[PDB]
Amino acid sequence: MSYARPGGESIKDTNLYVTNLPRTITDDQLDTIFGKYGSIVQKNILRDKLTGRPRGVAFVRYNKREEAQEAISALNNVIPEGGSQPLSVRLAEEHGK
Repeated sequence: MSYARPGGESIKDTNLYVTNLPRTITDDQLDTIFGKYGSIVQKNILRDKLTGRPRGVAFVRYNKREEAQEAISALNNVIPEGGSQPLSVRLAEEHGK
């Protein structure tokens, strides 16, 4: 059915769309939660209350396909067990760092 998504390759373009992510943290904060796999070439947040385009979801960075895999586990739920709403990690089908 589906065996992992992102693959592997020097910093190219493999960011992942994190779904379900309230603004309880800061964009620069998601960096501290990572600081272990890659150097996250980005980190943003997208809301859908005045455009109707997205669906309450942020966008984590993971250029190197391999690094994106990290976000899969490492970023999956980028909050210490205690709510904070986790993010659904997965390489989106758009490619754009």
